[PDB]
Amino acid sequence: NDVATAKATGETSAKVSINKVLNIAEGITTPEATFTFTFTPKTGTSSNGAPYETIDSSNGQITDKNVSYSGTDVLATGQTNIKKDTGDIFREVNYTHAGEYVYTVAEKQNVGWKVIQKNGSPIDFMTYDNRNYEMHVIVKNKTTGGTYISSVYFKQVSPSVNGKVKPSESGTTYKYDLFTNIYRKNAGKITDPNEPNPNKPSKVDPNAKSLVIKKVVSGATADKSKDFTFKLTFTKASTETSQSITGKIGETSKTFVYGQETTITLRHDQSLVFDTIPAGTRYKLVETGSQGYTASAAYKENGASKNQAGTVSTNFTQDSILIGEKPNDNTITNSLPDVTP
Repeated sequence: NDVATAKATGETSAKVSINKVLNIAEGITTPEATFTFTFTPKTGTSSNGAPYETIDSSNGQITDKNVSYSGTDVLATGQTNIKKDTGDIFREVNYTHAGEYVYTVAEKQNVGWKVIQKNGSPIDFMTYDNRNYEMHVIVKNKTTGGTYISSVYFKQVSPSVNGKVKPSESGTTYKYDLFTNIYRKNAGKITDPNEPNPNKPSKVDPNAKSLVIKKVVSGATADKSKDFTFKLTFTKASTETSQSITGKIGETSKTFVYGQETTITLRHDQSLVFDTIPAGTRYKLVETGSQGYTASAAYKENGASKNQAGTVSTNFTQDSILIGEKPNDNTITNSLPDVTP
């Protein structure tokens, strides 16, 4: 009932569900896409010498099964894995003669919504799983009656794994986390702050900057030409292969390629923009607090504009704010009190 994983049942049909794992970053709202799984029969020989008795002639035809995702789904402070399973794939299917029935389970590509685009220029990037699997169904006869699904196990044929595929949840419905997909979205301000998530509109600009950081100086008796020092530590995301956000760009005059640890300098009305950068990227801002200057900030973690302030002549640490799928900005204002008359 757990011999090298596999499925289990007593004189009853086994129930099996394919689980689709979808990888996603923090800021991003779940897209509206569907994934499709093909059950194509395969021939060969079994343990007994049965010719993989396979019929698709009305009998033993496993039709394709679907898992859909919508905006209504949420990785509620979970993993980078919003998982959704099929039903029993063996509902509505009937067997006729018994023996070993073998199928080649795969997933089609281009079946979903990487089509969150403007003028053909995309914002996102749906990455599919084009693995090939092999599913063995072992149908035996009931002592009085007809057929019952005794056992089912899987194997991978693409990456040559000489091992049974392990389950997710053993029990009533055996669940199997077969296909794992990744939804990358270079967001930032690319999505506008008008909740146009389910409804694509077109409130989107593909060439909008991701993050914009201004240094503002406040006060009459304040230096507009002082170069204030910022220590920025931008983190990567789940669905980001860019090595420590290799291409963190962020150009004032030079590239300033970032990645996990950096330091920059700004004057009044001077800004450093990162164009078209992935979502789910968190960042730590630390300004070296100058003598007599009080530092404050008015940012946009997702499309929600927030503010934080510090103290006079004190280093200003922001504890991991997030660049997400809706607008992302920050205006760091440095104020100095004007000398009393």
